[PDB]
This record gives sequence, structure tokens and C-alpha cells, in this order.
Amino acid sequence: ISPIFQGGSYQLNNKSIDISSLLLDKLSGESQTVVMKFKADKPNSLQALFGLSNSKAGFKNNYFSIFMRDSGEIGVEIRDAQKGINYLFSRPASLWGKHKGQAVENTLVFVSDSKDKTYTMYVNGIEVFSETVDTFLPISNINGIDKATLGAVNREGKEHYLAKGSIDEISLFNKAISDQEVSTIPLSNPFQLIFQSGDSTQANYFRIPTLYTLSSGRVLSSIDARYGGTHDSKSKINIATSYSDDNGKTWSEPIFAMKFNDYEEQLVYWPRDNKLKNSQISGSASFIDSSIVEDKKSGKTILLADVMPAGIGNNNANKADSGFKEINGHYYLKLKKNGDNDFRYTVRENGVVYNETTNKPTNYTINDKYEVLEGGKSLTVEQYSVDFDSGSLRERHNGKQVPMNVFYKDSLFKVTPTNYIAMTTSQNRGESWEQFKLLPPFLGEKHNGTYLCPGQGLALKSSNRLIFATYTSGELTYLISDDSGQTWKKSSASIPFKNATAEAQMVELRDGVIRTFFRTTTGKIAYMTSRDSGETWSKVSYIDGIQQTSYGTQVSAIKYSQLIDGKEAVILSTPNSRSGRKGGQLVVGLVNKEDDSIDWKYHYGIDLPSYGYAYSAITELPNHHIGVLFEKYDSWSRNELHLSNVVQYIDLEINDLT
Repeated sequence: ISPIFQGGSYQLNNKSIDISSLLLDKLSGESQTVVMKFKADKPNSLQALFGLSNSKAGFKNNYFSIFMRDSGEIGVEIRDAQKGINYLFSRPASLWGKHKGQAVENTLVFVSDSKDKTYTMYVNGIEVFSETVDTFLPISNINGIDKATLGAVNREGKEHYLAKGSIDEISLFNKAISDQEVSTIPLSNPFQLIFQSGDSTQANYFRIPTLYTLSSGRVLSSIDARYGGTHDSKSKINIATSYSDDNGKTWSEPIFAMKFNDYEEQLVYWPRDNKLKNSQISGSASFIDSSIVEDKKSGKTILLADVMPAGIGNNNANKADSGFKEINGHYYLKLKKNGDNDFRYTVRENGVVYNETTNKPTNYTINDKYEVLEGGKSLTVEQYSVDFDSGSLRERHNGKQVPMNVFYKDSLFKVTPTNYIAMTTSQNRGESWEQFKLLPPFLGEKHNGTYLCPGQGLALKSSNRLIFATYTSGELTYLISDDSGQTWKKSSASIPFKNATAEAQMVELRDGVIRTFFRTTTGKIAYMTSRDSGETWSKVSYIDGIQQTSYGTQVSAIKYSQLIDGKEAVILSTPNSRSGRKGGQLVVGLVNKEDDSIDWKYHYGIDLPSYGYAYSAITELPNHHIGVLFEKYDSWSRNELHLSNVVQYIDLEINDLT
């Protein structure tokens, strides 16, 4: 249908605009839709974009508002004191501020639907909340409404929540438009989605982006497809991939690179309230933190990720057990059989399950996919699904049988409850992935796996050497392969932070010279250097001019192929803030050829200093543009858990940064 009201070019300069005479008498019926195209690149801390209120003395809490915060949160209030109703619905990290230094036009659609008793908000084509209530309050049924206002709420005759920004277009309709109709509204988005709610992964959440440009020109991306909200493991998480063959303009439907079947892939709206938000899928195996590299010799693409047995994550993994037994030089995966209190089995040659107590092979074998066979017949377990139908998280069998995997809760044979690293390869640049293989332990029998550094591995330019950074307590542990990923050895590099989440990414400054940038516990990004292709490492130094929080955030880094200001250049992607995971920047550093020092000369602001920016991936696209896939929210904040469609992709040119 047609709008009942439409206006535009409203400048909000800390002074409200009254549209009462234009709008109030046009409102009718119990359902309404507001469509608003607006900019706010310098918002106040809390500001109202649109208001309907009773402005009379004694009725200061009778109003409807659409508001935003300078954190990028968007929300509504719907309040009527006589009715005893005070609804507040919002979602953090819903907005853009600036892109390439210019204010972004956000397209907001708010639907107030009396039939379904639901309030739904979209921004930039993304649903950010959908809230159903028992007692519906139509936005124009607020007792004594006499003002319609842009850029404030008129309460008792005064301007509250004054806004700084502009409303380029606003339309209202006396209808709750359908989800279908919402999708036809034109957008002006500065970003794209590669992975998103409702795609082939069926995960409602994503975290931990990667990007890597392949020699064919294809750009590949991997990600955590996270099912049980945005929580780290323990959870259900798969690794998914997508690629672009047109310099990032379009992306393929995702496929899985690593997946478990013990729990269903369910798209779930995870609870965000303070009582339930820490609900966590607790009986599922998962993968977490992926990293990708391309091997020039074999032409293979190689992806590693951490692997977590059922119910396990970083916090409860057995730190004193690798999960392997060393028998005369080699490492064998240990297994515990149901009923036993110890691990009496190992997986030997050809997947044969061997009883360590009796030194006899058994009737069981472990296949390719870490599945259990008995006398060559596949065993199964019943799959679980999750729900909140009872008011709390329930994990229950769903009737479906899936192959019995040693990483599963219901398996007859179970691996040690600790963290592992697995690798998969693709021979068609991401169109399909091989079944994963566990990497051997690198730090001995009595040490849990190291933790993969998400992002990119490093392919040395003038050899066949491949390196993946990992971390553990007290060191970076570099995994090095010179045979296309068939065998690996470690190179340990001490760091002076005990139990740091030392997520590390590498650049090759020149032939054989690697600089690694990494997250610390000090508020500053650290670095170290190898001048022998990863064999040995320097002591740790710090980057000045970038601030992180005490807990830190993952940083991504590439060596740019083209000179900038006549110099070799490195580009770093990171939040730059002491107050949270926000203020994302790309920082361009120019290399001094005399000592390999780096002059960090340009800081490009991805969006406002107050808007969220957490883990990130950067790559030089084949056309020398820069692609960035990043978490556009504070993934540390306990207020911003479980947001959908916040991992976003942008395209930048080198001139945008400088």
C-alpha cells in the first residue's frame, strides 16, 4: 500500500522537528510500519530519532520512541502509564556510522503488528529483533498522544533525548508490512554478507572470519558457523567456507569444511535475557578457530581448526593430556570404552582398535571419519536437538540415527576430553573438502593441543614451506610443513605472558624473514621476528600507536604487493580502543629496508571509534583492492552476545586508507 505520511531531508541538529500536524490525524488502525533512511556519524550518547508522545504535564511516560545509542544499538520504547505497559526492545551493534569517511545511510524498518502481537525491527536489510508480547500496545493507542517528533521525544513540553544526525527519508504506513515486502525496500549498504542467518549452514550465528586469496584469483573465506548462540565451545559449531570468483562482489553458498552430526544443525534464536543468555549447548562436539593457506607446489588449499569432543571447550579441556599414547616413537589416539574408568584402548594402524591392557586387537575399527565400526559394520548413535520450549535449554534425542563418532557423547569409544587440531584439504579451491585428519601432539604426551591462531597460515614465497601459528601457555608454537601438509614439526617461541590468548598472524617481510603480530595481556599488540624461515624467533617487542584492551583481540595482517610512498607495506587490522572491542582500524605500516622496522604511517577508521569491531580477516584481492571480513560488534561484551548478521564484508581501495 501507499504511505499515510512521507517526508525527507530533515536535519537533526540537537533541535527537534515537529511533524504533529502532518502525521497524527493520519494514524489509524492498530498496525503500523515505519521506514526511515537516516544518518548519524556523530550521535549523542542516547538519542531519539522518532517519537510519538503525550506531551502534557503528568504523562511523561506515555510515549513511543525509536532510539539509538552511540554504541550502535537501535531500539524502541512503547509506554503507557494508564495501561501499565513499558516495553523496551533493542539490539546492540545494529548500525553503521561512516564508510570511507562518509556518513552511511541506514535503512530502518520497524513493524508493529497487532495481529501477531509482534514488534519487529530491521536495519540495513537485517532483522535485529522480533518480540512477541501478551498484551499488545499499538503505537498510536498510547493515552493522550498529541505530538509526533523527529530528533527528540517531547515529554512535558521539553525536548528529551535530542538527536544529532539526519533523516533523509521517512514513511509511515497503517499496515504491518510482510517480511516479503520488507525485502523489496531499497538499501544503501556499505557492506555485504558472505555467511548469514538462513543460508546453507543453518547457523543463526557466526564468528571468527578468515580470508585468503588463491592463485586462481578465487578468494576463499572460512568461519565458525555457531549454532548455540555466539558462545565459544563447548557448543555446537561447524567450520563453513564460501568463495568469490569476482573480486569479492558475489559469494558462493557456503559448504562445510568440518562438521559433526551428533547434534542437529538448528537455526535458533538464542535468549538474550540475563537469566538465560549463558545457556550453552553442553553435550555437542564442535570445531572452532579455523585458518587457511594455499600450497603452491601441490595446488592444495589447506584448512586447520581446533576440534572439541562432546561438551569440551578451552576452559574444561584436560591441560595435562594430549589424548595420544606414545608407543615406541609414534603417537596413537587413546580411547575409553563405556563401563571403563580409564583409557584402555588405542587406535593403531589401519584404524584397528587395540586393547592396551591385553595387547590384543579388538573387533572394532575407527574409519576415515573417526566413526566406529564393529566387525566392519557401522555403529550409530541417536542425534540430539536443542530447544527452549520448557523455559530453559533442553538437549534431547530426536529419533534420527547418525554414524557413531569417537568425538560424540553417545559413542561406545570416546577420545580424551581435551582439545585437538585437525586439518582438511581441498583440491578444487574450496568446492569440496576432504574428511579431516587429526594432527599429532607437538608438546608431548602430557600436554593438551596448542590452540590454532585463526586467520591465515603463511606460505613462504621462495620455498615450499607452510607455517600455521598456534599458541599455548607461555609460547607461540609454530607448526611447519615442507611437504604440502603431510607432516608437521613445531618451532617454539617463548613469550613473556603467562596464559595469554596469544592469537598470532604472520607476514613475510622479505625472503626468509617473517614478522608475527600477536594479541597480548598488556593492552599492546606484540611482535617477534624470524630470519631463518621460522626455525628460530626473536624476543618480543611492542607496537606503539595502537591500543587494545587488557584482554586483547585477534589481529589480522598482510604484506601488500604494491609499494606505498615508494616502500614495502604491511597492513594491520585491529580494534584500536582501551574501552572495548570497537574503533576498528586498518593501519598501514611502511617497511624500512635497512632494519626491517615498520613506520605505522596511516590509520584508516573502519567506522566510528564507538562502534563495534572485534576479530577480523583481511586479504589483498586480485585487483589490489583490500577485502575485510570482520565481527562488527563487541564479541567480548556480555551485553552483545547472540547477535545475527554482524560478521560483515567490505571492499576498500588503497587510496581509501591513505
